[PDB]
Amino acid sequence: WKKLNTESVSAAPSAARELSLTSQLKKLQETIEQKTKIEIGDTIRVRGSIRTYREEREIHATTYYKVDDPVWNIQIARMLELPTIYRKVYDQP
Amino acid sequence: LGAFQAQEKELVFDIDMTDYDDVRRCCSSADICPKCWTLMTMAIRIIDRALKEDFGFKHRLWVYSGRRGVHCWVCDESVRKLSSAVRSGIVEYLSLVKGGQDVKKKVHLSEKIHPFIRKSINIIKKYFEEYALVNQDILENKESWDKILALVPETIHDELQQSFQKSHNSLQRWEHLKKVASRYQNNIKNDKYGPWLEWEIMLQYCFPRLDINVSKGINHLLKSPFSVHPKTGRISVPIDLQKVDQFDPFTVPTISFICRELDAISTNEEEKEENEAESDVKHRTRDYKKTSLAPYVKVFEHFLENLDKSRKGELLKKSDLQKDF
Amino acid sequence: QLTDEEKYRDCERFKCPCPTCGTENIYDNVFDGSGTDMEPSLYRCSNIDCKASPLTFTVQLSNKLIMDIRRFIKKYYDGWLICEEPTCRNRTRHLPLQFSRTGPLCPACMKATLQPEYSDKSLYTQLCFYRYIFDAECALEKLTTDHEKDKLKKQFFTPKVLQDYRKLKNTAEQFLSRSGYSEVNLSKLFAGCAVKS
Amino acid sequence: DQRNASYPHCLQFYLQPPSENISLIEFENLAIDRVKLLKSVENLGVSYVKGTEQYQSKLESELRKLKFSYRENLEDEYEPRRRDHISHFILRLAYCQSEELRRWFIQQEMDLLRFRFSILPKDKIQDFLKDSQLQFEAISDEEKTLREQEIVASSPSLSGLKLGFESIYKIPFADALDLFRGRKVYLEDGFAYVPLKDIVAIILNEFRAKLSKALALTARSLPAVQSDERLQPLLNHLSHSGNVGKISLDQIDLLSTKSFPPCMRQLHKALRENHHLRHGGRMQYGLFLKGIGLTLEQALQFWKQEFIKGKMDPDKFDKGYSYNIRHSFGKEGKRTDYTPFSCLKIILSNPPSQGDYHGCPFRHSDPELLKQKLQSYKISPGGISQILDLVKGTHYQVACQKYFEMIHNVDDCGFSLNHPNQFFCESQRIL
Amino acid sequence: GPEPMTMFLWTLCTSPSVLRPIVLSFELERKPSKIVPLEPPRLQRFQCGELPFLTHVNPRLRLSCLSIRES
Amino acid sequence: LPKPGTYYLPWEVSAGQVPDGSTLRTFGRLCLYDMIQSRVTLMAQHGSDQHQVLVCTKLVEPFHAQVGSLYIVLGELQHQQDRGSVVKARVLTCVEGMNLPLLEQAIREQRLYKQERGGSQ
Amino acid sequence: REVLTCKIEELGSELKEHYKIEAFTPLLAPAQEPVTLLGQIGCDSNGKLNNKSVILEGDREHSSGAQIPVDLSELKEYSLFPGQVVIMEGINTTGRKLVATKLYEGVPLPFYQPTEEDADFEQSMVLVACGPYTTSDSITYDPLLDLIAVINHDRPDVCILFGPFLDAKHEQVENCLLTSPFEDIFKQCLRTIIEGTRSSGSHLVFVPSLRDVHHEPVYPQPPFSYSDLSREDKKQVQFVSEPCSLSINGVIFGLTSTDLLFHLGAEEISSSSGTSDRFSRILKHILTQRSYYPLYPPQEDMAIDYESFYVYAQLPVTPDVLIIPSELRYFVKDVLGCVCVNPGRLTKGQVGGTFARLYLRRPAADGAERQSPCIAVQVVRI
DNA sequence: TAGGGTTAGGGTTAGGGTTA
Repeated sequence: WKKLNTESVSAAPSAARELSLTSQLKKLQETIEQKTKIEIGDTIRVRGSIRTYREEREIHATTYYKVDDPVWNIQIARMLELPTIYRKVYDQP
Repeated sequence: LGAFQAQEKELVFDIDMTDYDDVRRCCSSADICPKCWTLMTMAIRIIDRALKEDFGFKHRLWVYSGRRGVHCWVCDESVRKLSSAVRSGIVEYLSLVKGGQDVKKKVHLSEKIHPFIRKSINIIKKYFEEYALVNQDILENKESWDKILALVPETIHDELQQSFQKSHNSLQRWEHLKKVASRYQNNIKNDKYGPWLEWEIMLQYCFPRLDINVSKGINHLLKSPFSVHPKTGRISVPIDLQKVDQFDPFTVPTISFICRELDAISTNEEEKEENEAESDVKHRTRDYKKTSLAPYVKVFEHFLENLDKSRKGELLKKSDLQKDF
Repeated sequence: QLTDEEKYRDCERFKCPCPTCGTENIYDNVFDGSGTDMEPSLYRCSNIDCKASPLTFTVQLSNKLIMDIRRFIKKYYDGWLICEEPTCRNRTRHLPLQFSRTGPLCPACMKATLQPEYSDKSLYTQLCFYRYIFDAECALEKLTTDHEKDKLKKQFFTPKVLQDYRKLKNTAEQFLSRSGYSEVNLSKLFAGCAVKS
Repeated sequence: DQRNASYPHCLQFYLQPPSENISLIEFENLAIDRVKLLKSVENLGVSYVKGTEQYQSKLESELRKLKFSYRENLEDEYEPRRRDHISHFILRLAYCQSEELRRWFIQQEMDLLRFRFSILPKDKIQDFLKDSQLQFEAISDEEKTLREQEIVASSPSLSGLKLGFESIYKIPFADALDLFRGRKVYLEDGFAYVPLKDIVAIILNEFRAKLSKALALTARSLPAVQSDERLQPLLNHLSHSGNVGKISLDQIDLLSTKSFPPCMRQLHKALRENHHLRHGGRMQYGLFLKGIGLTLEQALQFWKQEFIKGKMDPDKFDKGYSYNIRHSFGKEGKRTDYTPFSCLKIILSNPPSQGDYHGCPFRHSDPELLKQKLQSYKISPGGISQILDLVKGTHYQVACQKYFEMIHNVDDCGFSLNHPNQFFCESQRIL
Repeated sequence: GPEPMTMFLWTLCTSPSVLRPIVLSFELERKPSKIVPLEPPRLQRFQCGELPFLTHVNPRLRLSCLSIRES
Repeated sequence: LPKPGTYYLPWEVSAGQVPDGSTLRTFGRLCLYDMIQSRVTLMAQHGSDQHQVLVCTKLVEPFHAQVGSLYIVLGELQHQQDRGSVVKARVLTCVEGMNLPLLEQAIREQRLYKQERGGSQ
Repeated sequence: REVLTCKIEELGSELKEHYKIEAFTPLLAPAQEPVTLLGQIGCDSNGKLNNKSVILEGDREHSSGAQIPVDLSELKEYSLFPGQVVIMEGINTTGRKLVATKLYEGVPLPFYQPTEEDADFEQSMVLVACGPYTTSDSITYDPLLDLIAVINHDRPDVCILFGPFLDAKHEQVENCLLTSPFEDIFKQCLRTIIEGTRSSGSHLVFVPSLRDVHHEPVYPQPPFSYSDLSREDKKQVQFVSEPCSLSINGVIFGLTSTDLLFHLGAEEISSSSGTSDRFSRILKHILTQRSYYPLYPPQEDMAIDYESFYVYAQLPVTPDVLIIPSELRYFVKDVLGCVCVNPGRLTKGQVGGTFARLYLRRPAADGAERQSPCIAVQVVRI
């Protein structure tokens, strides 16, 4: 879902501390915007529940973000770790 | 994004019957008459002859839309790969009636005449006379020739109006117009107008009108044959090239008539075809064989056989070139 | 576009001690001062009482410049690299053999890359700065006021002074001829096309 | 003999990338010089007309000033030919980003090549074709005489059976588009029979355009490896480098009677009269109203009102017309927001037919109807005569400027007209 | 549960800049020497498909932090 | 929606041990980038053997090339008449420094677990 | 990276062909069975190399720049330097720790085979000399004049003098106290040398060095430029690039103006069960490594252009004679049929050093075993 | 007479079927 960023906050000409804090806020905002940009061919991680719509399965997303793995370490670790998780927890009575 | 682009499509043209309201008077708006069918008939003849001779495109397939239009489906090989500019050039070369609503005269021809225009005027005489003079009667009423005279210089407007007043029928008025035009051609004196007043008026009131937009685009869409129009139920069928003059629009079978025909076909099958362990393919084959669409599918099959023979010839030529026998 | 200040902001200014009075000499522009103090930098020595003309030490200036250029090139070919991780700041000279999507990988942090400690851009900028102070023709051209330019040229600048300035500029330009940073190979750029060579 | 072998003639299809080495400053100088020359020739071409003597003389002066190769003195052409070659390939590397940029580059290069070929002697054109990788065919005098009537009635600027002492070439139709479109060449089963000079010029032009298009397409995939830090400012430099406040829904009539330029006043009048319009006018009007400060809701209400006056059904409106309007402003769907059509594009857009009103009247209207409509706007007879003269001179933009000056009672507009948004914003500034 | 600083912290605490996979070294909050078995299962009303339902749930574990490192 | 991408080591697909029209994802090292014809020839070593895979690239332009580097290709395979086997690229990313043996053991282990779970049905 | 990996892979392939290795195991592959790995020798520590700071660096074609520590505890004898191409066999249990179990040795290039024309030449006289030709603080050039007199009196067939012709370490040039341009000073020095050698009328060969002032200090460097040579003197005066492989009468001379021995001795570690000459070990290492300067990273006192070094500074064949000026003790040693001379600096502080004189007698090539044409050498103190 | 404060806390929902 597209979270509504309605009523964008307007800064005030306060002291230097507030100016620095507003600069850090802008840096955080641009960092989030860059992190959430997605294009074909990237690596995405998704967290959420399961819903069935139009006789097909989907995944609602509570949170999601792009993963920067230029060497394929995290995916290799994930797909090596998962079978242990099954054999140790899931495939039990 | 950007790597998903259209590559090939078939060249098509469209003809709208309603685009002749300001000229035609047989019907009103979305109404048709058997007398006005000669319009699209002669348009079909002109366009088909031009394509067959001037460019030499081999395969053509004419489809009647169902209500007021006929579409061209050029499906040759060396044409599917053409760019947009070439198609725009084709449509520009095939178009003569030029101008918007504000413009009255649709033709500005000099003394020189192109071979294409010469062929068109030669093949258009045999149909213009009967249709125009008898059927539509363009020169019948006062306002008729009042709007006619706007197509000619004002130097003889009063004389022609007096001649029309003297005359009784459209034939006499047309003959007097021809005589006056011929007299003026021998007495041309510093006139920017062309020497073919009669020719240009016949083309203005008789030539077909295309639309560059339907052919300029490469991703555009157009109705497929064998459709079902939701207003008259007439099924879009191919039109035979050698029997165009015997194509009545009102005799094309409709969906309700063909469904009643299917019911009668089942009634016959109740006592003629029984105990058949065939798949749906053969049952549907005999079903559409027994219907009224048989001549149309036969024409479609004949066109497909022609295209298959062309493919056989092209592959044999490739075999000859490639030295593989 | 950019002025001389922006062009050579981070370049080392030339230094040389006076052979007689023993005072180090600093040079940053062709001329000394500005406005009503419109005098050459090499016209007079640093010390007030020193009457020695710095123009007399052309050989010494050239012999110091060649040593300085040798020092810069020796520094450039040191090959020092620094890690890009803010918490690592590693310094090393062993360039590894495993790259990534951007370049060499730091053999310490295993996450960041390595960058040159002294890139070619700084070297070329320093050489251009050296060539900058020995072009009296460009300085004369930049003189907007024609009358003042003529007055300065006629009152002090004999053609022999210009010849000496050209002689000084010759040594600086000598190393510029063999510099590859100002030479573009066209064969690499269009090697992709092969339809018609 | 590298110098002579590299550059045998003043003309070249530019098929061989060079291999020598150049300094950076010379690179930049060549790039800027050739881009300046191209812009100058574009402006000269758009100002005057082709041929004549003043236009070609000024172009030759520009070529000689910018130390390029323009003439064919048989001495000391190494330097200009080399500079032309290098700079042309540099701009070939440059203009490979957007399709429109490619089209502009192709058009300007075509103009320059046409000029240079137009100053080329016939023996030299034959030698240049011989060095070129092109093949032409010559028909025999038998069929030349057989098809005399068609080739003389085609009127390719021919003067009463001048085919004596001529050679006729046979060319496939898909290569002679320029003479193909204008109906100046006889056609037969996908072939063209043509005179000499015009068709050789046009065929050379068309094949050059196609080959340059193919080479640009090939070079498009190169900038993926153009990661060099150097030349980046130069490429950025060559890479090139209407929001009025909200308005009401009832002042549109007065603004139309005041601020609409002629290229859209007719469309507005037709819309206000018949309350119905077709596609070509509809998208133009919608884009213009979007570009002058009309919101989505205001435009929806305006369209629904003006179409309710057209005796529709509201459900049908919601299904078709507001449905189209929603994507007309990029509310949903692909949401690619569309800029309004320019004056040049509208003048050179699809020609309107019966039942259509889009298009500036200065280009697609009768002179008598244009005069009547001007008189309906209370234009002075001197202004009417000036507008007629400008129309005769095909200076539609100047006629629009004169109309603006007359309606706004300003002696000089002071701004060149290029887009209806400019017209509307200047009118609002006046108001 | 039951000033620019407020908005700054609200923005920071609900962004992926913090919600990252971490390696935790945790100590059980309830000291092992303590003994107090008094926990019967509770009941709440989790709902997913716009239809509430009731189910028992175990008490939430409580932990304490010793060292937190990124990954 | 497309079909998923199963892993395949280079030498199996080099021998054509997959049905035509299947979707596969493999790895290798680039060797040549034929500019005009939009063709990519990548190679992967196996002891004393070197295997070659042909990759069409008509769907990822523009595309930078890194000579002598590893790559990951995902797409569909079409058995051509003369050219043999070529994979239609859909996504083509570059990875460097990732060791092959960990990956090979990873797919081997995943296949073993899938087969083991397949022993109950 | 391309140059390094190309050199590494070429030498590894040559060693594999020589010693009949069946295959190479990837570096990171964990296997209990001992395997053979190919890689470059490097030191992880920023300081000097030591037996407790050895790491093996792989190659692109097999492990893409791998780095694994090496355990030499089980190793019996070792002698390694940074940037050494070796083939080593060990055990990699977990893929991170490797224990050495074997160690191979380099293979020299085949000796050049003299042709029919080479054996025809009977004898010639060649002398070797090296700089610096100045004392600690005197520019009087007294050793230079004495050497000029010695060569004029002896009249050798071939005269060869190494650089530098003007060391930058002098205080006079350090403080810029000279009244003449450096180029003019060197031109005058070359004129002096030519005029002095005119009486002897012998061939003069000048090899530049990295310590020269007028010449740009990047190794390798182009030869000196002189445009004032006379027509007669042109036939006996020549300049060659550093390093050079000059072949006279079918005898290959190894020429270098750089100090390999000092660097290598300062940057080499070993532990041998028996006493052996370290210089001989260094010489056999450099002969086997197939590189004039195999050390990587190089010495922090010079500049190397890696592209030019790879394209121009590779050993063609095994040279019969090798000339290595050095700052260490003078000595003469022969290894694997190659003669190596260490005449040393001609000036040591404020006293003269040593210079050597060589003999080149072509022997009969009838015998199967190739014999060094050089028969005798004497080093005369100056 | 030996732990600090002991507090239970987020626990919804959002809509396809589209072109210049």
